[PDB]
Amino acid sequence: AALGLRNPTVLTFISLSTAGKANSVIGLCDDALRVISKQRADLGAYYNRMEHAAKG
Amino acid sequence: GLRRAEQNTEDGMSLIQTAEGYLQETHEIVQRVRVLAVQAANGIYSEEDRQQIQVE
Repeated sequence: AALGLRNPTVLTFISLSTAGKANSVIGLCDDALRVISKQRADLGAYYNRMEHAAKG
Repeated sequence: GLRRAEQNTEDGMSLIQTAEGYLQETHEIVQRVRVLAVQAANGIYSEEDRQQIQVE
């Protein structure tokens, strides 16, 4: 739901049965990976944060 | 008193050494942001990347 692959309310997900929808999914994947990469950059900050806290 | 005076100078050495233990921690953090900065002055980064860098 938070990625954009499936509709959170309608409970249906993206189909690739046609060529036109595929190039629209390309943008979603860039957004979905943008969502994931941001969170991992968050956790990477958390992971680095503890080491600075732990060493002191 | 001189025996008492000796101990306080020893305790004072502890407190001084303690604070400098924290100052070491901050300098490691500040120099990390400093090196984090010079990578963000590069010209091949998209807006999401410099936004992700900012989070850390």
